[PDB]
Amino acid sequence: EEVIAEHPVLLNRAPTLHRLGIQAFEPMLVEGKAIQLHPLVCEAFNADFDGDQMAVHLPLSAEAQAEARILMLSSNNILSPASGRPLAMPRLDMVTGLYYLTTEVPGDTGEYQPASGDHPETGVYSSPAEAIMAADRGVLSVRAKIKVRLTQLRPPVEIEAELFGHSGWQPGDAWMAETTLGRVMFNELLPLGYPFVNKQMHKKVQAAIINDLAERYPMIVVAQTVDKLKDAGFYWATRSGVTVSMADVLVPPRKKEILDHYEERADKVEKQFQRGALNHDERNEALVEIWKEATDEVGQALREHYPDDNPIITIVDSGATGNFTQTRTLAGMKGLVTNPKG
Amino acid sequence: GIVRIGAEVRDGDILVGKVTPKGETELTPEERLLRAIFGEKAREVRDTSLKVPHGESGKVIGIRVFSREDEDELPAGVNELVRVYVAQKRKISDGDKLAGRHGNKGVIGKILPVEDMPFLADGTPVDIILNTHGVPRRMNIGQILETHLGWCAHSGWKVDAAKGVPDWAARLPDELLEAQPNAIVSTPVFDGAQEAELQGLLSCTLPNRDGDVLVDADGKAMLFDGRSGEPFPYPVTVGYMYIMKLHHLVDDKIHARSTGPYSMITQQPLGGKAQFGGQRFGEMECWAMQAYGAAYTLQELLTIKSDDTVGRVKVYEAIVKGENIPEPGIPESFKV
Amino acid sequence: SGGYDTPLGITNPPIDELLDRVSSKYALVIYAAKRARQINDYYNYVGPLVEPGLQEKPLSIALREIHADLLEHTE
Amino acid sequence: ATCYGRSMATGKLVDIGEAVGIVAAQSIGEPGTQLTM
Amino acid sequence: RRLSALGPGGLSRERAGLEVRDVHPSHYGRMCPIETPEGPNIGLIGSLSVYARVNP
Amino acid sequence: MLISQRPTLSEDVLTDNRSQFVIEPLEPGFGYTLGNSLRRTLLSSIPGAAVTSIRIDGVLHEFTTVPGVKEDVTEIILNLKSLVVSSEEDEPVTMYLRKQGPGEVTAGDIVPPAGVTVHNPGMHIATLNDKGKLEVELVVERGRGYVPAVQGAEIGRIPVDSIYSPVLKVTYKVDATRVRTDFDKLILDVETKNSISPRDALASAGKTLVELFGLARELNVEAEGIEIGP
Amino acid sequence: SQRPTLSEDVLTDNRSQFVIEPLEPGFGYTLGNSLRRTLLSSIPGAAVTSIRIDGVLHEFTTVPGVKEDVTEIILNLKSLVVSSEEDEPVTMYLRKQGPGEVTAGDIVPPAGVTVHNPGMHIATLNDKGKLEVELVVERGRGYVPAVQNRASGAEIGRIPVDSIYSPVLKVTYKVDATRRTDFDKLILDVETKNSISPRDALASAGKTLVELFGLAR
Amino acid sequence: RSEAPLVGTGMELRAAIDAGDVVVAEESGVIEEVSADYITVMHDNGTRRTYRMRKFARSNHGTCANQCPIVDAGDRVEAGQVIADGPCTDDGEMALGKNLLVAIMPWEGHNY
Amino acid sequence: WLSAASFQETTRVLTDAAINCRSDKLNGLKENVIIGKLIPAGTGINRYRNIAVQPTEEARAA
RNA sequence: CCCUCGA
Ligand SMILES: [Mg+2]
Repeated sequence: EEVIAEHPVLLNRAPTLHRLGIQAFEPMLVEGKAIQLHPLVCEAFNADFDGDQMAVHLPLSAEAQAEARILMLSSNNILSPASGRPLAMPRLDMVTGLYYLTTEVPGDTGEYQPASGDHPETGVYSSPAEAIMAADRGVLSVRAKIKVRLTQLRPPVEIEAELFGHSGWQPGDAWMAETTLGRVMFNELLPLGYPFVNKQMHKKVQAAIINDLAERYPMIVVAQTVDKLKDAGFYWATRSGVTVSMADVLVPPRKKEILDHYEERADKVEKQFQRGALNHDERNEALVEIWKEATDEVGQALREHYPDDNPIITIVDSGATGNFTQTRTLAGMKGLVTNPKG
Repeated sequence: GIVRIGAEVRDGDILVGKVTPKGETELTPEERLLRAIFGEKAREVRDTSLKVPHGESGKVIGIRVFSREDEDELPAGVNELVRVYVAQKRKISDGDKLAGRHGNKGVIGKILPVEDMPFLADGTPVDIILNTHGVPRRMNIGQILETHLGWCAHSGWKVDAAKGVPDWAARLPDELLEAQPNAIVSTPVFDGAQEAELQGLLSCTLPNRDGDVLVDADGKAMLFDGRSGEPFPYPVTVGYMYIMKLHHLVDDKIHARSTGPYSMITQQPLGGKAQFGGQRFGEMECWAMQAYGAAYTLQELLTIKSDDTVGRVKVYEAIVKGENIPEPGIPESFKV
Repeated sequence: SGGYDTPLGITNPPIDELLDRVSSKYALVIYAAKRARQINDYYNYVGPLVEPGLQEKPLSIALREIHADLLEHTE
Repeated sequence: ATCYGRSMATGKLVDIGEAVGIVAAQSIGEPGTQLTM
Repeated sequence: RRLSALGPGGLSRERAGLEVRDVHPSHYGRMCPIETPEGPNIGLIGSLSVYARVNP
Repeated sequence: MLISQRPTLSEDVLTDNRSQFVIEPLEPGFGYTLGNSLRRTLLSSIPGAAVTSIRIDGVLHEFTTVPGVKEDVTEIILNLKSLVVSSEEDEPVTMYLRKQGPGEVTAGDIVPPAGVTVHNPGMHIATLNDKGKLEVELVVERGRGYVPAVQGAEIGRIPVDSIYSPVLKVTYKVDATRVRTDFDKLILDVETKNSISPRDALASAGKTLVELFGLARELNVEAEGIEIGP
Repeated sequence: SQRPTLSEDVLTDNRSQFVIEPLEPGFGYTLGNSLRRTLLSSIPGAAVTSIRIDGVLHEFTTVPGVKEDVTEIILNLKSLVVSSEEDEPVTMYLRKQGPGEVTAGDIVPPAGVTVHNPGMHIATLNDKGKLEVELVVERGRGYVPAVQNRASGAEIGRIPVDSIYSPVLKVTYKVDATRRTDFDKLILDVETKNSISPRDALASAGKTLVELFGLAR
Repeated sequence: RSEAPLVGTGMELRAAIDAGDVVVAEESGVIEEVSADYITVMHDNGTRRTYRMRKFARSNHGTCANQCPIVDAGDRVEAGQVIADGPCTDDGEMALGKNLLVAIMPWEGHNY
Repeated sequence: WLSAASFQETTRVLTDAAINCRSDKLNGLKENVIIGKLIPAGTGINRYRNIAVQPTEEARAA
């Protein structure tokens, strides 16, 4: 542990498709026989954990060690050298964490509801610490819309212009935000003095925030930010409730009627074929048009039937992982299949 | 000179002592001094014993030896042959490969204490945690369906069948109308348990020893976070799944070399764990190193870490003596 | 430098403040590595110029030196 | 440097020694496996 | 139970096109369309189907 | 069986009312067995005084508006909740705040009845314009943790949220260091009020927890893991 | 504020529930879990360290006339539950000639150490089978894998064995939350392995927890 | 220790038997003797038959081929019955893994 | 010719290079890679390779 | 080099 300290090592994963396929790290001695690989560098290596292996190289000379620390260190290589955009961004579980943390739920526990009659509004909190204590009891939901007095978070450009000077603000200046406690915590992950983002953190929105940080803040700032985002995304993905069961794979209710309709059309086309009116290639062409359309309608009637909080829908629509034609083949229908000839 | 049956052996332990005739010119000056002083008239030899390879350990299960003195079929010039058999009891570990039957492979990220695992309402800690994000896009919900059936068979069921047998159970089930705990059932491919029948069994699941139904009619369950104690806020699918230990284990795969054998033709490190080889820093790797502009790392990798036969020794010597690493020489493979 | 989390290990001193002291990352590599060679030769030829850690590698000392502007360079 | 622009990896203007040919070849090749018919 | 496409008298690996590796409609009930390697031997190594038998 | 004694406890004081405590090295797993427990004892189990309800004369019909004050009613409640108070009475106590004229009202601007104290007297509560006047009644009680609005027919009595707990925010993290790289290291980040230092908060929590687990030890005093140094 | 009380409730000879009330709201789960995590991990016990079998020099072999190989015998010896007060290595012996079952009851323990499940199956012997075993028992806690023969000074005959010291079997809890004076009632449920009683294990967990929480005080 | 799957198909058993690593009775009889080392069945013929057990043999790939008797002395066995389990068999069926209690959920990124 | 022969069509390139008595200036990076010299890129450029490092008189005093 | 396998 004495000699290992601060001596960087290079990690490589083949195939090295670009220079970020080799990155330097500081080694922590670990128990066991496996290399532990920070989850945010996977994208760069195209590494998953289904059995991938990686190579370790020890720089010896002062020059090689310095090139490792300076040129090749992982946190100095956050941005893709091909597109100039960041790559060490929250990817799947992290996404579902943050998307769950920053979504606003109408009617959730402890929601702000304005003063009606003799009753006060019962949704306002003197500090985020008070909202934390509320959520310790079963009183406040992390995703419930509330009002909080914020002190250490910069207000939105519009709120800050209204209630202060255009750039006038300080860590002391308090203000009133109608947000969720989750979005308070998210923004507390971002750097001090970044305009408060009151949005559900779809992957695209997180990409926007991190692109802006990389454009306007030093590298180390983006690196510490995405580390904090990682921590929160994992902790909240665990508690997000995204699981799979045969129950959550809802089937489209109109599926029989839709498919019978397009079979009616296909029977018309085949009766038209035997009559001699359609060439064989034209028969297959009309059949493929019909069945593309039926598959599309089945996919639609599926999307119309899924509640927006189903774990399959959530996982796809947050941008965490997957796409919707996968959901359509899972529940719904596979559709048309290719030939050995294509 | 053979290791004794039943010995525990670690890295580098002699398994069979052997010596090879060496020749006086190949004695080191220290070996020559020692042999002269103490009047060792024994033939000069070098140690060519069979040792235990790096990272291997176990119990000597059996020794088998064939001799030329005895009438034993041996290849030409071969005098004595001996096989030591070593047995290791490998536990499951971080880095081992597991998989179900539905292409659902992973390596083990962490083995948690029993108290850290999420556990059911009766204290039963779950055995394995499979990430949700991995299932839907690989199109293998067989693994989920199995899980459901795995739970049912583990708990046992009894369909009502009072006031008639239900509709979902009408088609197939017959003597599958009930099952004792840890029952053994078969889902033949393309003729197995239908979806409705599967959902039906999830209702009539028998309880545990306290009359508690731990898994609801969706296949989900309330789990407590063993780390904090607070319950996880949402019902998690739990059940029983057949998991296999795939023959891709860390013990076989971990490998590291500071320094070792070299190929006689090229003077570059040998290849492969078995030969105590060095990793191949290939062409695309050198492109990566060039694109960084990491010139000295690239040179050092390509001269003193493989090919420079004097710089190798002078570099190990420098590191051992605590001084700066010297300047590379010429790669032997260029002269080749 | 204001409000920033104090970096840990290799990521300290931060590379932006170090790149303020040199023209390009390559210049900094050579700067620090040549200073580090000097430091390690000293233990067997000036320096170290800052308080060395308990058991600090000479390159870490050289980097902290470059951060505190305790040495000069030309190209 | 000025004609090339910023180094995409660093965000700042490209440093005087950069081997941008290899970075260019790598940037073009890396997604090549995505190109289908 | 394997059926291998390479070997002396068979076809060579440099001549292993893509169409010899496809699932062929005549494989039904004879060569399993699922069990085959993912890497360079895909479609060159199959395994006999459960009820299949080789004739004289 | 045999015992290990090494765990120690150190403190880095970030601000006068915020400290980080490290407990290390703990035998593996114990960082989490006393991470969450210490935290919830710190939050909900330390007794403290806070406001339960206020009455503001001058406006009882239309809530969330006050004449002659630039501050909303909701903002006045948000301020009065952040008023740090300590009291010795086992019964509710009443304070009164009255100040007129254009100016700025603060926390010391209130007259504390006997026994109770106002620890943040320079805390801004409201600003008054010309012809401005404030007369408002505050109820202080003893309690623990955080209880929401606890609600009669007395026209004009606004119940508030009671931040009884002297401590404000607590987080914890478990890291790894050992003799073995897997023993647990607990790190508690505790930020309190002006009533007590983080030190005293941690000590009172340790006291309540020692009593609580002594309840269990009492079943049959017997063999368990011991230390040499405390 | 009423002082909290802990009241036991026996279910079987090796299972007890433990009601603790009143507790602060939201606090029951954490308290029960601190107890569960201590019970599962840190309750002292005794177990077998190593064994020595007559004609065998290593694990991977058979004894004549016995049905189970030595690996299967050791696996059966994993289920063995035992107590010891000697806190220093002590030896049990097992001599038996077939035909017949060798159960744990056939083990001859020294004074101070006790075999608790005599019915447990160890091996099956026939006409030609004779089993002659020595079993070292020590006192420890947790799960300690087989101690290597080079760590101890052990000679080639000794077969080290994985040691499951923990005498507690299964621990759970539930809280009843009353929610204006709100409170939490905690209900711990502890089942042991006949080596000790739920009450004794919980007392041990409480001692460990008291001595560890006295640190902040 | 091998453990057949709670959930299987009809194929496990018939794949173990035909694979050959399982010891099967050539003819009906009674188990005259059983040891870890071998198994003797006395046919109704009057003839005996003894199957020696492969004990901790090394496979071509380094896995342990260890046959284990599953019959008891006095037992009646018919021709075609499995007498001893092989490396990945349990009572005659192919048992390649274990039945594990699984939870489907993210857990703090350790299963990321 | 070294760069060409190591890339592709080695026999042809080498026959021609022989006929033409080609002399490789050894200035490309790949060529420098092959022989073991610091590549003319990044830290291997003379601008950076030959930096002179010494403390300041002020810091050398204290 | 080839064979079978791994990402
Ligand atoms: Mg992979």
